[PDB]
Amino acid sequence: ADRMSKWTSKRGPRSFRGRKGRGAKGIGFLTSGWRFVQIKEMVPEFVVPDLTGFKLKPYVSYLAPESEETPLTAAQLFSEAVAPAIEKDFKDNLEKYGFEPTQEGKLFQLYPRNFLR
Amino acid sequence: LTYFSARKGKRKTVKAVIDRFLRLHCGLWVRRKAGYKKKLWKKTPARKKRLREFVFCNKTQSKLLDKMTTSFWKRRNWYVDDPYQKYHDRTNLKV
Amino acid sequence: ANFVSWKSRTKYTITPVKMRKSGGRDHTGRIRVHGIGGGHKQRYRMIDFLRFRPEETKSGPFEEKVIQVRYDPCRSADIALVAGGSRKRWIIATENMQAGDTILNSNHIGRMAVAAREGDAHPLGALPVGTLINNVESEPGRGAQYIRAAGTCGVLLRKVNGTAIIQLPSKRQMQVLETCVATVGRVSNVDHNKRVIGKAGRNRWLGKRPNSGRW
Amino acid sequence: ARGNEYQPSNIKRKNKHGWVRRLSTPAGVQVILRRMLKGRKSLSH
Amino acid sequence: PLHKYPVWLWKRLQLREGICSRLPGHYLRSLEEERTPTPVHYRPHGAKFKINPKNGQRERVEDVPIPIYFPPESQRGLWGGEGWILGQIYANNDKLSKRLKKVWKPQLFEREFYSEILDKKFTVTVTMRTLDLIDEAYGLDFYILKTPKEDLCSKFGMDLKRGMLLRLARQDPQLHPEDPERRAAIYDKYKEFAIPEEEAEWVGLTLEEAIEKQRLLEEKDPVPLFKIYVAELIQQLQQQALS
RNA sequence: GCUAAACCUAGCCCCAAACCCCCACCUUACUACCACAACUUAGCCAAACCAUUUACAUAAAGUAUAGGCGAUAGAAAUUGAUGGCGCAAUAGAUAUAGUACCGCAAGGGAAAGACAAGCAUAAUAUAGCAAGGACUAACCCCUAUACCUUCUGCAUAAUGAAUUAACUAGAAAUAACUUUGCAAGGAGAGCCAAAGCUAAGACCCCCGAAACCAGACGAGCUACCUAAGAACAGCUAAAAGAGCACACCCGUCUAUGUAGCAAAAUAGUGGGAAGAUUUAUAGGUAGAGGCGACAAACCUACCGAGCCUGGUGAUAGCUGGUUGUCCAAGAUAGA
RNA sequence: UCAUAUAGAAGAACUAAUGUUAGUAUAAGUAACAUGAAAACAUUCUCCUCCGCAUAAGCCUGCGUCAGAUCUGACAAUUAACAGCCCAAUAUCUACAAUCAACCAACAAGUUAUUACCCUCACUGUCAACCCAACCAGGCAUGCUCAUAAGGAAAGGUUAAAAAAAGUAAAAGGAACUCGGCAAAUCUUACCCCGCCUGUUUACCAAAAACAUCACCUCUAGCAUCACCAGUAUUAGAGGCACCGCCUCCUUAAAUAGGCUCCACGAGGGUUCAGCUGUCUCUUACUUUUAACCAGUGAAAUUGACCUGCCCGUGAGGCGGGCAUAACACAGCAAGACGAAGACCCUAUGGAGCUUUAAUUUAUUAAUGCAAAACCUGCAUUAAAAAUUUCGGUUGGGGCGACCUCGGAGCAGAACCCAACCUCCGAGGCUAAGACUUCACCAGUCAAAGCGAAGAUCCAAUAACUUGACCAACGGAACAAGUUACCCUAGGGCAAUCCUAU
Ligand SMILES: [Mg+2]
Ligand SMILES: [Mg+2]
Ligand SMILES: [Mg+2]
Ligand SMILES: [Mg+2]
Ligand SMILES: [Mg+2]
Ligand SMILES: [Mg+2]
Ligand SMILES: [Mg+2]
Ligand SMILES: [Mg+2]
Ligand SMILES: [Mg+2]
Ligand SMILES: [Mg+2]
Ligand SMILES: [Mg+2]
Ligand SMILES: [Mg+2]
Ligand SMILES: [Mg+2]
Ligand SMILES: [Mg+2]
Ligand SMILES: [Mg+2]
Ligand SMILES: [Mg+2]
Ligand SMILES: [Mg+2]
Ligand SMILES: [Mg+2]
Ligand SMILES: [Mg+2]
Ligand SMILES: [Mg+2]
Ligand SMILES: [Mg+2]
Ligand SMILES: [Mg+2]
Ligand SMILES: [Mg+2]
Ligand SMILES: [Mg+2]
Ligand SMILES: [Mg+2]
Ligand SMILES: [Mg+2]
Ligand SMILES: [Mg+2]
Ligand SMILES: [Mg+2]
Ligand SMILES: [Mg+2]
Ligand SMILES: [Mg+2]
Ligand SMILES: [Mg+2]
Ligand SMILES: [Mg+2]
Ligand SMILES: [Mg+2]
Ligand SMILES: [Mg+2]
Ligand SMILES: [Mg+2]
Repeated sequence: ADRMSKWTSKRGPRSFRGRKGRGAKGIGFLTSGWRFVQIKEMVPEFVVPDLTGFKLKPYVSYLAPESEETPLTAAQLFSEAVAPAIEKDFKDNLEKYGFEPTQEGKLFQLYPRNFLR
Repeated sequence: LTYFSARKGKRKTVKAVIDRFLRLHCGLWVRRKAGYKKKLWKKTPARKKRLREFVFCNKTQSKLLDKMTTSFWKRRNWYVDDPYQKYHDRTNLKV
Repeated sequence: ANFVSWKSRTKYTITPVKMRKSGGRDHTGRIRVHGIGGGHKQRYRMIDFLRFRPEETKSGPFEEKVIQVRYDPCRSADIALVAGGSRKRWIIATENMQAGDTILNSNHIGRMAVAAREGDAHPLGALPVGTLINNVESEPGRGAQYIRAAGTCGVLLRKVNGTAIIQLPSKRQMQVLETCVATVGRVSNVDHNKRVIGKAGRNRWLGKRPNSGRW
Repeated sequence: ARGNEYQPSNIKRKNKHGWVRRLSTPAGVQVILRRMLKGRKSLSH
Repeated sequence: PLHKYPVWLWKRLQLREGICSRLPGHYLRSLEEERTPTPVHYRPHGAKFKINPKNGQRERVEDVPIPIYFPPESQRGLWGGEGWILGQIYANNDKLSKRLKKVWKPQLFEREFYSEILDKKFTVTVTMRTLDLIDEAYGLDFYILKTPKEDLCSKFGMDLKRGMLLRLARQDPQLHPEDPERRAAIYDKYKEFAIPEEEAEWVGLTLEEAIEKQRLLEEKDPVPLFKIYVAELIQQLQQQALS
C-alpha cells in the first residue's frame, strides 16, 4: 500500500528479492542447477598506466597564462591531421591518409561504440 | 412556448395557433366556433347557423395569442383580394 | 482467462497423464455446467478405441494377449492392457476377460458368419444375427463411440446389402456399413447399477457437488 | 469482525494494478493517460 | 484561450510541416480532394428543383447520402461500393410504433476473376452489384482501372489498380513472355489509362504507407565529413593553383 | 491582561496577438544480453404519466417545412463580412499541490503566508423571556406568554439556531408605462408605419432525493472453482462423513461491553475436530453480470442490485431558505 | 469629472437554509487512561503467560551511539556456506499406489541413447520493539520448546460510602422464582412433535421444523478435438420427493399445559422423575474492578436565551390566582424538563421491482415459407425469450360495492345563485337589429324585420355536398393490469339504543 517510494530489491517476496538486481552489471550466465559460470571476457580488466617519472600533478599552479575556449571541431582536427599531407602530395583513393571507409575490421569501432571509456 | 431558440436565440411561435386564428392588424382575433363541421344532422338549423359564424376572442385570449406569436404575424399585410381587408381597422371607437 | 486445456498431448502412450479438473468452467471462466468440481485427483489413461489398428508397416488380422484388467477412474467399465507384436494399448474390456486371455482383431469378412469369441473384434457383417456387441462405430475407420458404458449390451438386428441395422441400448436402431468393426460381448463391470454410494461424501469424492441455482 | 480486508501481497499488487497490466488493454492505457494528464507522480501501482 | 487555427485545419496543417511535406504534389492533391461516392443505397433526386404537392411552390431539393459501414473484412475483397446499413425502422411502417434497431447487410459471394494486365486469377469476395458493374464495364480490368478511388472503396481494389497502372506504365515484358504481339495487344487495349511511373507508384497508398515510402526513399547513411572536407580542400587548392 | 485582531503581494481570471514544444524504462515499468495485434452517442431531461417525438456574423426568419399537426423542432435561394467600471489568501486556478492524506483500484483531494466570541482583572443574595416606567437608590414597586418557518390563530403545537468572524440565494423576452430624437415617416441596408418609429429606463432566486444511461475499477474481504502444498496430540476403537477430547475451525445460551479493547470484541458455557474438515500460496468468474448445500446470501465495513468518473447545476406539483430604511392601498363567490 | 458631490455601473447589504470554512465556548477540569516492591541503580524479591525462538508473508530503519528536547539532527549499521536468481537440442521412454510397506483387507485409483560445451561464484535478501485493523483484550501459515533455559507486570497514592460488575461462603426449605429450572450446583430417568443420519445457511438480532443428503421416480438427449468430455443410455443434463420395511382416563392439593410403525442422531421444540443449588421464601458477609479524595493527561453527544420553585385553573418553571423564597459547593436518585434511534397510517400523475390471460414490439434468437448465388443474404408468418411502459376519481373505519355526462322535483317557503355517498325518477330553408346563459372559457339559448318555400381538437375515406366509431373515467392521454411482509426517496400525521342510583 506504498506507491511513492522507489521500488528496489529489498521489497518483494523471495522470488522478487532475488530477481531484481541493483544496477550491477552481469559477468556470466546461469547453467543447470542454479550454477553460475563466470566469463573472463565480461569482467572489465582495468588498464592502469605506469605513473613513474610523470611530471604532472592533480592541480596546476596559479602562475599559468589564460587562454580562449576553442573546442575541437571536425574542421580543426582535419586541418592539422591530414590536410598538410594532402597539400604536400597535392604537388604531384583516400585510405592512404588515414581515412577508414568501413568499421567492421577494427577492434575499436567508432559507430556504433563497441568499446568503453 | 420557447422564449429563446437553441440555434439562433430568438423567440419562437406556437404554430398550432397560426393554423387556427386570424389576427386583424389592430388587435382582434377571429376563430371558427368549434363543433361546426361534424354532426350536422341532429343540430337544429338555428344552431347550424350559429356555428358557421366567425367569432371574436375576448381580451385574455387575445393577449395570450399575442404572446404565442412573434412580431411577423402582427405586421400590416396588403393582400390583393383580401376578404378581411376592411376589418383591419377600427372606426369610431369610444374608449 | 488464460485457460489452455490439458488435453494437449499428441503422441500416444500407455502411461497415465495428469488430468486437470474443470469444475464446470469453460474457457471463458463461467459456470457452464453446474454440479461439477472437487473430488479425488485423477490421472488419465489414453484408451484407444480403433480396436483394429495394425502396427507400423504391418497388416492383416492380429492377435493380442491381455496383461491386467484394472479399475479406471474416468470410465465406468474396466480397461485392459493388451500386448501385441511390439505394442501395448489400453482397450475397454468385456465382462469375462481375465489376465492372460488372447483376443483376435480382424477386418476380414468371411464367406459366412464366423463364430467369434466373446472378446474379439470383427466387422459387423462378419458376425451372425442375434449376437451382442460393444464399441460400435458410426462409420468405418473412425473409432468406437457408441456402446462403451458399464454393463451395456448391444444386439445386432439384421444385415442388408452393404449395411447392417444394430440396436443400441436405448431401445432403438441405427444403420451402419457392414465393414464397421465392433467387439462381441458385454462391456465389463456388470451390475454397476447396484452401487449404493451410501453417503454424500462418496458423491463429493467422485467429483459432483450440490449446486442450487442452474438458472 | 471486519476492517482487515487488505491482506497485503506484493505479487498480487503488482499483478492486478501494475504498469504491465494497465498497458495490456486499451482501458488501462486510458487510465495511465488520465493520470499523466492530472499530473500524478504515481501512475501505476 | 483560443488556438490560432481551428480543429479541422490541423490535419491540413500537418500535411505541410514534416515528412508529409516532401511527398510529391500529385499525391497530396489526390489525397486532399474529396468526391461523393456514386449513389448505391438511395434513389437520387433527378433535378435541382421540384414542385411539391402539399402547397404547390417550387422548392429546392438535395440528396443527402445514407451513411454506410464497411467492416474491415471488405478491405480484402471488391464489394463494389456496397456495405452495411446501420439504422432504425418503425415497427409496422407506421410512425406510432416502436423505433427498432436494424442492420442491412449485402449478400456476399466468393468468385474467381481473371486480370489480363496481371494475367492472374484472383479469388475475391464480391456482391451482385460488383458483378453487374464489372459486366457493364466490359471486364474486371476496366472496372478496376476506370473507377475512381471513392467508388471502389476497397484497399484491395486500389492495390490492383496500382499494379495494373504500373504494368502499363513500365510496358515491362513480364506480362506474357515468348509472345510480344499479345503483350502489345493487351497493353494498347488499355492505352488510355497510361500515366507516368512517378504517378503510378503512389496510386492507392494510404497516408501511412506514403510516409513510410518517402522515409525509405530518403533515408541514407550520412556522408563521412572526411570526403566533404577533402573536397573543399581540393577546391581551394585548385583555386590557389590557377591564380 | 491573554487569546487574538489587522496588513500586501505570491499569484490567478477574461481577452488580443501568435499555430505549441550520460544510464534506465511495456518482464513485477524505470531491469545491459535469445526462436497474437486497430478500423450509429443510450439515457437523465419536456410533453406536467408515457409509448412516435424532445435543441448541441448580420438579414431573409423563427418564414417555408416537420410534428401523439401536442410539447417542440426548423432550412435554403439571396445578402454581406496588447488590454481590463477582473480577484487580492474562505477570492482568484483545486494549487505553496494534483503534493500531504483517504482508497486495493478507477479515483477523491486539502490547509496555509504577511483588544470579535472566550476568559482574567472582579463568584453570588428572595422574584421568575431578565426589559421597560422609573427612582436619591443596583435590587426591591407596576407592566410584561422568546425569535424564524409551517398549520385557520397556535402559551413551545411542531421545525431550526451554542456563539463570533468570513462566504452564502431575482439572470431575460412579449406587450405596456416614463423620458428623449425625428415625425407621414422612423432606423447607420434587412424592420415597422391608418402617429408612428428609433434609444434608454423597469421585470422573472438558492440548497436537497431515491433514481436513469454510458464508460472505466474491483474476487488481497466474502461465494465458488482451479494448480501445486500443509495441519490434524492423547485415549477408545480398527479401513468409520466412528465415540471422548487438545491444536484448529465454528459461534448454542448467558453476562460484560454499547463512542466499547472491537464500526460485532471479552469471560464462561458450547458444536465439529481423518473429514461434505481446516488452511497458507498464485490464477479464474465482473454488475441485470458473477457466485449461491435459496437467506434476496455474498461480491473490500452501508447490496431487492457494487464502486468511481461523465451526461449532471439530473428532475422534484415535496421540505427548507431568500439579506438596507420609511410610507401607502391591500383577504376566503365559483368552473 | 471634480481633486465628499453629480452621474454611470454591480459578485451591491444575512438575528435564522440539522448552511460551509475557521476561532472559542458549554457538558467539564467531568467520562476515561497509566508505573509490581525495596535499593547500594550493580542488584534482590513477589507473581504471571497456549507463551516464546525461527522461517515465511508483510513493513522498510520504526527505543544502536552522540548532541540538542520532553521528540529533532548527525553518525553508525544487516558481510554467504542459509534463501532467491536456473537448465542446449532431438527421439526414446515413463502399466502396478501411499499408508513403518511386509502380512491380510480395500477404493475415492494416487528420465534415459546421440549431438554441442573442457568455462567458475557473479548478483540480490540478511536491521528492529515490525504486519492487517485510523491509535487496539481483535486477525495472522508453518517448524520446534509443553511449561518453559524464553518472555513479561494484573495495584499512579489513599479510603474502604451508595448503585453497578466478577467471584467465594451461607442457617431451615429446595423450584414455592419465572414466560420457561435462564444463571448456578449437580448428575440420573422417562416420554412426545419435527427432521432419517454427519453436514450447510441469513460476515453484523433468526443455526431451525429451512437447504443439502444417500434411496426412489419423472423429463430430455444416438453423440467429437475449449466446458459436459479426450466422456457415449448401467452415460450426460434438468426436475420432484427423502433411505430402508408398511400402500398408492393418567399426571398435580389444584392442569387452557404434557400423554403409515420405523432403530440411530439433534446446542431443534414440549413434558416429566430424582437430585442439586441464593432462582426464590429473604436476603447477608468478604474480596477484586468500578467507586469517592489527592496528583498528572484530558474527550463527546447535547446547548435559542435563562436571574431555571410548589398547588389549583386556563389552554405550564415562564399565563392567571394563591403559597414559598438569603447565596454556594460535594455525593446520590430518576418523578418532570413531550429529556436526548426504530416503527405504524396517508400523499406524490416520485423511484425500483415481481407476476401476468395489462398495452405495445420482434429488434435478437429458433422453426418454417418465399426469392438470392451444396451456405449465406432479404421479406413474411408462427413461437419462446426478453425489452419499454402504466396502476383515474368520491368513499364503512382505509377495504368490499356503487357511481362518474345531461335533465326534473324539497333543502334553496317570496329576483338570481347555493352542497351532498342528502332526499325520489329517465335520456344518449337562407340571412339578420337586438339580447339571455348553467357564476370562467368552450359550448348553449330566443329573436323583430328582410329574402325564398309552404361529446371538443387531431387523424384517416373522401372531388364534394362534408363523415363516423371510440373518446360514457362523458373538457376527451391514440394504444397500459394484479401487487410489494424485501421495498427505497420527498413529505404530512350533556347518547337515539343503553349501564347504574333516587
Ligand atoms: Mg416526463
Ligand atoms: Mg485558495
Ligand atoms: Mg482551494
Ligand atoms: Mg472581547
Ligand atoms: Mg416549557
Ligand atoms: Mg435543536
Ligand atoms: Mg481469492
Ligand atoms: Mg433543483
Ligand atoms: Mg400535487
Ligand atoms: Mg394601511
Ligand atoms: Mg455619502
Ligand atoms: Mg450577494
Ligand atoms: Mg447559520
Ligand atoms: Mg456532571
Ligand atoms: Mg474514574
Ligand atoms: Mg550478500
Ligand atoms: Mg547459496
Ligand atoms: Mg536474521
Ligand atoms: Mg525470564
Ligand atoms: Mg499496572
Ligand atoms: Mg487507581
Ligand atoms: Mg442455603
Ligand atoms: Mg448438525
Ligand atoms: Mg440442532
Ligand atoms: Mg483529578
Ligand atoms: Mg397544571
Ligand atoms: Mg448534583
Ligand atoms: Mg397527481
Ligand atoms: Mg412512477
Ligand atoms: Mg335540482
Ligand atoms: Mg355546482
Ligand atoms: Mg357561462
Ligand atoms: Mg321573419
Ligand atoms: Mg378523466
Ligand atoms: Mg370531469
